[PDB]
Amino acid sequence: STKSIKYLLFVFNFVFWLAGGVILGVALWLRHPNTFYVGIYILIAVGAVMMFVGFLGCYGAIQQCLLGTFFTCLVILFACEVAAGIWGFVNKDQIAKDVKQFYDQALQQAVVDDDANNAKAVVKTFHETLDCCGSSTLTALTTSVLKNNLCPSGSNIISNLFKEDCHQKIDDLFSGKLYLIGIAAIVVAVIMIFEMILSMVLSSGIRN
Ligand SMILES: CC(C)CCC[C@@H](C)[C@H]1CC[C@H]2[C@@H]3CC=C4C[C@@H](O)CC[C@]4(C)[C@H]3CC[C@]12C
Repeated sequence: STKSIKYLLFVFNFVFWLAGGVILGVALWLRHPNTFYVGIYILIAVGAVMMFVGFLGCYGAIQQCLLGTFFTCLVILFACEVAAGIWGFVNKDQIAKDVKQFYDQALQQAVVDDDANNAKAVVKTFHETLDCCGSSTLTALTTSVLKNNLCPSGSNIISNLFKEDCHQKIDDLFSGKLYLIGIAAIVVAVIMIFEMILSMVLSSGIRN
């Protein structure tokens, strides 16, 4: 094949193959009162989908069924994104309250149970991503005074009583910051159609 743009897809999907394997491997590490595990299995499914889809896309450099299956994977994923996009939009508070309950159970097990490497890693990343600590402003104090290894960066104890907690940012992420999720969703939508067109171009180009 003459076109090197077909050769680009191998590197692009191989990134998501390793990312799929890492996300799958990290999700299994977090697996190591079920709502916290309910959110963990979503990461297991996401990590497994990105692995086998990233497998077909990456291994598409070998050049077929393999490539044709990869194109069908992008079509079904695009239709499920539309379904998850419209439904997730109309139920924006349903998943928001579920992210709350996920964060609440993760924070409880991280503070009370000191041997919970999974609960700490989840809440710590939630803290570094949202600049929060504790569920309520009272939980911000209990976490900062006791389990300060969870609060993000060098945030002191006094700085958490005035800052907004995660139960404020989780809602603000879904309410005011829904434009951010819309961007990320469309970004996934435009890279799917871009890989879809480039997949049938590769199939029409590999014919020699
Ligand atoms: C389970 C729901 C509610 C959470 C959202 C899951 C999303 C973020 C996950 C699940 C499946 C994932 C996709 C799986 C396959 C591909 C094709 C690949 O070439 C680019 C990455 C891409 C497009 C992944 C993007 C992220 C993805 C869409």
